[PDB]
Amino acid sequence: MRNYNNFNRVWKAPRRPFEKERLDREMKLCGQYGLRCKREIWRVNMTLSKMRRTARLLLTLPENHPRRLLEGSAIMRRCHEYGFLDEEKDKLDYVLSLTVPDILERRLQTIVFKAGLAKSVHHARVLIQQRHIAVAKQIVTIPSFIVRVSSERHIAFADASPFGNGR
Amino acid sequence: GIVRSRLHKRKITGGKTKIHRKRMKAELGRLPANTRLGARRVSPVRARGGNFKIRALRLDTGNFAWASEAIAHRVRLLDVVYNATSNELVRTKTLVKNCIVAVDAAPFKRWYAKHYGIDLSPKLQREWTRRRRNHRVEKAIADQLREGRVLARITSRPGQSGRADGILLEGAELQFYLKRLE
Amino acid sequence: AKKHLKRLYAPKDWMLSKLTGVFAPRPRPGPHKLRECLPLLVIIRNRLKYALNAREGEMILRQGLVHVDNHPRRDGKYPAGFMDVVEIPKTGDRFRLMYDVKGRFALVNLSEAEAQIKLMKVVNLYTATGRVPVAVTHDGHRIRYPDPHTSIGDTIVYNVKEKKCVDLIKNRQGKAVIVTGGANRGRIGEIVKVECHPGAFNIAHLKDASGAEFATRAANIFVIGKDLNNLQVTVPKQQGLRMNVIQEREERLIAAEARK
Amino acid sequence: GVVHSTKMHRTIIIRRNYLHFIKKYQRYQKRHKSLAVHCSPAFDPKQGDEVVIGQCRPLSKTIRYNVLEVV
RNA sequence: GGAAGUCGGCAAAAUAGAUGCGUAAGUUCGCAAGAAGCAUUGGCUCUGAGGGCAA
RNA sequence: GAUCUGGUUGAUUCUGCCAGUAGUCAUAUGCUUGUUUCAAGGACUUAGCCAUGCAUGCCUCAGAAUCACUGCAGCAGGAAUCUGCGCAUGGCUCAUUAAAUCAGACGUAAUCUGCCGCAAAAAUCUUGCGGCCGCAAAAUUGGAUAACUUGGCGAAACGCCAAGCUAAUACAUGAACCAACCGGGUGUUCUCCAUGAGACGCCCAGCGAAUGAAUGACAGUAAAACCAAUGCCUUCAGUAACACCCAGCAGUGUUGACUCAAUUCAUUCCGUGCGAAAGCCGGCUUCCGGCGUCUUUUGACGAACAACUGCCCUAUCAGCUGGUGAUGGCCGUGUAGUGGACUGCCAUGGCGUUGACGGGAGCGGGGGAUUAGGGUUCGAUUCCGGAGAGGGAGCCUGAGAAAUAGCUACCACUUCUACGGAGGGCAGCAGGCGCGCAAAUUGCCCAAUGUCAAAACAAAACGAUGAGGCAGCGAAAAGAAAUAGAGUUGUCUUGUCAUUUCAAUGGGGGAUAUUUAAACCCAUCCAAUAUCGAGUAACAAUUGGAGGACAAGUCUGGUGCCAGCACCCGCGGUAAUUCCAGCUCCAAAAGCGUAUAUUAAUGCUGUUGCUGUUAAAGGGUUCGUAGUUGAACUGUGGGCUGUGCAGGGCCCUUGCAGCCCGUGAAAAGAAACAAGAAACACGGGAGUGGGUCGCAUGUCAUGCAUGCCAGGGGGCGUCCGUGAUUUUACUGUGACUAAAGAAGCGUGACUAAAGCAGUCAUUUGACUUGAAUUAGAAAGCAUGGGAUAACAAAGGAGCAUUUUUAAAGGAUUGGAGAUUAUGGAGCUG
RNA sequence: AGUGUGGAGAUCGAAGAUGAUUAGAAACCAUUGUAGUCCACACUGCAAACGAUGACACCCAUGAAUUGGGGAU
Ligand SMILES: [K+]
Ligand SMILES: [K+]
Ligand SMILES: [Mg+2]
Ligand SMILES: [Mg+2]
Ligand SMILES: [Mg+2]
Ligand SMILES: [Mg+2]
Ligand SMILES: [Mg+2]
Ligand SMILES: [Mg+2]
Ligand SMILES: [Mg+2]
Ligand SMILES: [Mg+2]
Ligand SMILES: [Mg+2]
Ligand SMILES: [Mg+2]
Ligand SMILES: [Mg+2]
Ligand SMILES: [Mg+2]
Ligand SMILES: [Mg+2]
Ligand SMILES: [Mg+2]
Ligand SMILES: [Mg+2]
Ligand SMILES: [Mg+2]
Ligand SMILES: [Mg+2]
Ligand SMILES: [Mg+2]
Ligand SMILES: [Mg+2]
Ligand SMILES: [Mg+2]
Ligand SMILES: [Mg+2]
Ligand SMILES: [Mg+2]
Ligand SMILES: [Mg+2]
Ligand SMILES: [Mg+2]
Ligand SMILES: [Mg+2]
Ligand SMILES: [Mg+2]
Ligand SMILES: [Mg+2]
Ligand SMILES: [Mg+2]
Ligand SMILES: [Mg+2]
Ligand SMILES: [Mg+2]
Ligand SMILES: [Mg+2]
Ligand SMILES: [Mg+2]
Ligand SMILES: [Mg+2]
Ligand SMILES: [Mg+2]
Ligand SMILES: [Mg+2]
Ligand SMILES: [Mg+2]
Ligand SMILES: [Mg+2]
Ligand SMILES: [Mg+2]
Ligand SMILES: [Mg+2]
Ligand SMILES: [Mg+2]
Ligand SMILES: [Mg+2]
Ligand SMILES: [Mg+2]
Ligand SMILES: [Mg+2]
Ligand code: NA
Ligand code: NA
Ligand code: NA
Ligand code: NA
Ligand code: NA
Repeated sequence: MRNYNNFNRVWKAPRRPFEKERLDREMKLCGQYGLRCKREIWRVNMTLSKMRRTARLLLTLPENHPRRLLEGSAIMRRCHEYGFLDEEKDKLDYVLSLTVPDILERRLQTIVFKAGLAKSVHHARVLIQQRHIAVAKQIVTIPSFIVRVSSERHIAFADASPFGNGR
Repeated sequence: GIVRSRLHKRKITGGKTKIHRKRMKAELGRLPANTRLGARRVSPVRARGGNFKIRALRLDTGNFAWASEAIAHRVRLLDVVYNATSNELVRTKTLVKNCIVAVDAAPFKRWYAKHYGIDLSPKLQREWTRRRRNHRVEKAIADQLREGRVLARITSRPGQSGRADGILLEGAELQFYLKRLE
Repeated sequence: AKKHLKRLYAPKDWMLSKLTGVFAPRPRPGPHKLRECLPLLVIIRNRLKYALNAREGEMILRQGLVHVDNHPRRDGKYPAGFMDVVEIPKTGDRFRLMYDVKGRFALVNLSEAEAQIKLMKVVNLYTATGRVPVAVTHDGHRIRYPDPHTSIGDTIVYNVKEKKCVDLIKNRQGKAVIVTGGANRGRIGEIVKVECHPGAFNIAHLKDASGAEFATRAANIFVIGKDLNNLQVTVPKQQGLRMNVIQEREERLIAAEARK
Repeated sequence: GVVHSTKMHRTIIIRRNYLHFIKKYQRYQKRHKSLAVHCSPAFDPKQGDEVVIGQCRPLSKTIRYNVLEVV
């Protein structure tokens, strides 16, 4: 009653519940990135769909439309900041080519694994959940934390963790 | 109670309005004064905003203007002789705006004498000569003044203001009402 | 009559959060319209932060510490809109209520002998009993003997301490105006032409410093000086110059990067 | 508006014909409104004449406009 | 009280003029119809409407 | 992500539905459930019925205290009661409702408006003292009534009498001089002139209201006479007016437009308006502050009314309205005000197949769901608008109510009683009973947000608030996220396996504490000298399935067309891939089934975008009225230079300057061109009549005033008068358009759903921090464009030269108004 | 086809009659026969009222024909 705090969904189910190729591809993504359920892949799917829909809407406009100049710049900035796109490519058309592993690569679980602090993505998951990982000295316990390119050099074991400077 | 709203009226299509609210105080009407001629009796009506309307039930004196001489006088009303709405109101002696009444004429005669020295100090005689130079009383007026009753038209609303004021009938309007009264 | 004001229904420029409470202080009748005002409680609590909540705001205001146009105002629901001078002598801060280029309320700091003057736009002229001409201003002031050249739409520069007229700024081509309503509120420009549409809203065609052209209804322009160079009032930082959105975003990004 | 009837004393009926757009079908509809207008004896409009009218205070149950000019 | 009387409402009671409003099934479309029903009419004192002859 | 698959045949290709599939802040129900964040929550059925309790009161320096009240030694608190304000807001619900309500956009010049802002105010014969007069002056006004006391009545009653006291800022009354300016009417009153002029006497002359009469401007003709009065020079040029004491104390309100603002004159309020509250409190007898209140006024907050475009289905609803108001007129009445709102009288109107009238379902929007697009659908419910308080209708008070935790009555129900009587209104909060498929605690609190109010906070001294907030219950829905990580030996490069080793961590238990109004949650920690805990990590994950659609067994037992399954196709009749079970496997997973709706799937409602020979579907044939739709045509602009894979001196691009930009006809004028043009004319037109330290006028004058580019011709601004006429639609711009919600910028609230915050500095502060931007039908407003169109008119024989001069005829200066005539400009021949 | 009023009434022929066939045969077949069938006037308004194909307008390949009107030899 008279409460105006917003909320929304972040994922959607596939239209076809049993496609063998989709099911196999998702099980592969789960095994290789160490996910708990298909909802994580579907969350990435919704994020990618929203970004791609924005890019299509922007590309339909003439190149010097002020909305294109503003929002294309913003979306390129975000993609470069989070490492979804390589900093070399800077056109609006490269967002359309983004794939699910491109976003999954920037998860804190995958990043911790690729940085050598963990023996596997499964080790990385439990390492993050147990407060042993800090990003710029801030303990991050969320494996789905999307790491900016600027924060990649500040990922170390937490000071309070027994693997850092803690008891 | 009495309402002034349009809800009870038929639509122009002839269909019936389906009312879905009770009647409001802000659209009320009140019972008419039906002011009659007689010794003064007025009843205040508290109106919207806290202001007071004066509802006159009986009146017998009015402030009546002689427009051509640009003056006015407080005079006794003698009879109401014509009403355009219905001659039932002439019969009931009802005072409403634009009804024709007969007012006492003697004050207008006395003012006529004081202002012109005519009955139908040297400096005042100088003034009397200064006037009358382009002045000619009407025959239709002066004839009425001699018999002591002038026809006048009520200009106020006795149901609203509590006053039966008016103006003396002159000219084509006086001829119009004189024709209708014979 | 409505005594309450829902927070969602309150004007957006008051910067009241939708989650902080159900209600907002309903402005009382007074000098300014409630859709075009900034209540004293809002000023003292949300804008100046001298009070942390409404109770402290009442403690501050009921003591008469806050002066509007040289008079102490003890009501947190006092309207206190455009061009008003607010003074709190105990802390020494003094300012004029203005519109910034984004159209929000701005508290432009004033010096003494600048706070003794306020500009008032004439909205009506009528004759009072005794054949006394009276000018009604946008602030609800009724000035009893204005300059005989005063017209509806002109500006009266007014000494609030002495309660006296000082000068008159007529509404003519080439004059400096500020927009007080609509999409262009807060922009400073020059009157280039005012087309008259009798029985309709007259449209004033304006031109800012950078040569950007814009228009608005004649009711929304406020003469503030003879030229954009010499204004009779101090104006907020941006000087009424609307900035490109792309340019604004880029400059903000670069400045933030420089800060880090 | 166009004058539609002159049967009343000092009052005329006018028609305002216009096209109403239906968004779904991207097409227009012919529609008309009818307004009772007070006509001063200063004008003598006939059926089919064009008139300029101006809004005034209520003059009767339906009349809200006055004939201002007859084309 | 109200058909319990009587073979049977027989007898009696009842309804009532004029005017306005209103009037079902059915129907050979003519009616049914005065269907059924509702209301009003006194006395006084006035007001309005409805004409003819002549210059 | 602009997507389909199973079922009709022996097989095939169709049509077509059925079934499948995904979503729903979309409800219910079943099974299941460790952690945390964010949230809906008796709308659907019964606008059904309700026990109990609480929901609206307010006092400080500043209205009234002799409590027989308290503390102190008169001061200070101060129960009660009177007085002033509020209780018309908020909260709840969605029953009614289709020229109603509502959205956007307009009006009120048709009106009312307490509280709030800024202002205004010179009416008024009062009081005390001697005998109506005299004197005098800081006005020392009068009767009541509460609380209280006494007697009490009554079963009771948010029921009552009667006598005593006594206050107010309650109520009533009432203030001369000080004290102005201005005007009108008048004396058989005096001077003074020849009918003027001046004094003096008295009758009035305030705000607001009523009637009447005037003002509330002018703005397309330039000049000289005469009579009368009056101004001037002297004994007719200049000149606002004004017959002195103010020689400029309004000759000038506003609008788009006013019978409005305001002013003058006359008459009237007054029997229902107008105090300096005859008020209160502070500083220093003296002044100077802060409040409080009457009347007038206008702008703010509102109220009420009107309606430009839009708004479901139904013709097995075709006519609707007009005794007795239907549509319009006239004079009234009533209202705050307009109005058939209403009386009387007149006239026949008004509406309708572009769907009236009637019937049905619905409160309307902001918005939600779904969506390539176009669409379909939902919207009781947080914001805005409307409406109601069991049903109906009346009403008082009040600025505002047709009020309901106000009154009055009736109808239903219904409570107490001593039987005399007296009461009630949860669609407020909580909670019952019923109804149902269907929806929480008779909890804590005013800390936050606000409202009211005589009110800052605090000091003997804490305003009320079920509005609101907080917690409880709560798998509606939404976000994040456990149920393990690394190994060793062998077994069988991996990978399963029996082990047998390490660490790690929450769930949980606690706390120096933190949070919170207090609690509870979240965070922080398991020493800082000094702080618990996993190995079947038993701290043990489920719900549906495994023939096809559709991911996953041709396993093993049981049953034997039974039991059962199966949304559809089908399975089961003794070797069941389908039932009942075990095992194993599959899908989603702290969730997962089922039912009913609804969106997509659906080009199976088709504008985009369907079908009609035989699958459903062209009327038997014509005629025909609204309706829809409807053929061409008024129209290639030209020269000059340079530049281009131009192409077979020309045309064609690109680009700069020329055109009277078809012919004609020339600094001016003529032809087209103009209404946004042209011809006139207005200082009351324009920041003085626009762009082009001395002199002069007069000087009884804040004349302390005014001029110091003349003049011509042009260009302009404002306002008025007279003259040809062009719209709509579309399209481009611009303006006007609540938040919440949708997009979107920025920002590591640990992430995210969110939110509009926060960030940075060796530290009393920067960032003169941020809180960008959009879209949001249709109608409405201004304006550019003229190709496609529409509306209107016409129907081509009612279709008709520019000037010059001349003769003939029939408003302005002049000293200003007046009067009175010449003299013209301006009309036909 | 059917209806009403007048007329007509040769043929054929719903109803009906009789004879066959047949398990039965209310049928098919045979012989008959009423109403009808035909006309005037007035109704009815239905057909596989069919091209199961609405009306108007434009473009559209080839050969032999056919009905009416024109033109040339
Ligand atoms: K209420
Ligand atoms: K709660
Ligand atoms: Mg019997
Ligand atoms: Mg018997
Ligand atoms: Mg009998
Ligand atoms: Mg019948
Ligand atoms: Mg009968
Ligand atoms: Mg009868
Ligand atoms: Mg088959
Ligand atoms: Mg077969
Ligand atoms: Mg509810
Ligand atoms: Mg209910
Ligand atoms: Mg006190
Ligand atoms: Mg309310
Ligand atoms: Mg509720
Ligand atoms: Mg006024
Ligand atoms: Mg009417
Ligand atoms: Mg309903
Ligand atoms: Mg709703
Ligand atoms: Mg509401
Ligand atoms: Mg109500
Ligand atoms: Mg109820
Ligand atoms: Mg009530
Ligand atoms: Mg209640
Ligand atoms: Mg008793
Ligand atoms: Mg009741
Ligand atoms: Mg309740
Ligand atoms: Mg309810
Ligand atoms: Mg409740
Ligand atoms: Mg439930
Ligand atoms: Mg509540
Ligand atoms: Mg078996
Ligand atoms: Mg078996
Ligand atoms: Mg089988
Ligand atoms: Mg089809
Ligand atoms: Mg067909
Ligand atoms: Mg077919
Ligand atoms: Mg067929
Ligand atoms: Mg037919
Ligand atoms: Mg035809
Ligand atoms: Mg036949
Ligand atoms: Mg025959
Ligand atoms: Mg035969
Ligand atoms: Mg056979
Ligand atoms: Mg035979
Ligand atoms: Na006074
Ligand atoms: Na009237
Ligand atoms: Na099985
Ligand atoms: Na089963
Ligand atoms: Na056929």
